[PDB]
Amino acid sequence: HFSIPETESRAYVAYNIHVNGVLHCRVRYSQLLGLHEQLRKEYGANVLPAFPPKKLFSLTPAEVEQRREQLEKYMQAVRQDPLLGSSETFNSFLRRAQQEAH
Ligand code: NA
Repeated sequence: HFSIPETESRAYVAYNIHVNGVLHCRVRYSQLLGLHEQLRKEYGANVLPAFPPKKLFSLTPAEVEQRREQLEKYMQAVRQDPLLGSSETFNSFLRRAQQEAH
């Protein structure tokens, strides 16, 4: 359902969310972090899946790539959650970001 195949550049890294194998929306780590925090507020740190850590230096390809897997797993985990998957803040976030992909 949710997947993260490719990435991008320029200065920052972006993540191409594919819904059912087609492009869906493009987002950066800070945006997902923002999202995760809107969720932790309102639902509590319990219940929420684990979110990939901040970094203090720019990202090695291996890192970018690893952070890709972990954001991938995270989005799926939230979408699968009865409580989270149907949340307003999650779904509105999806809508806005999709509408954002030019
Ligand atoms: Na960022």
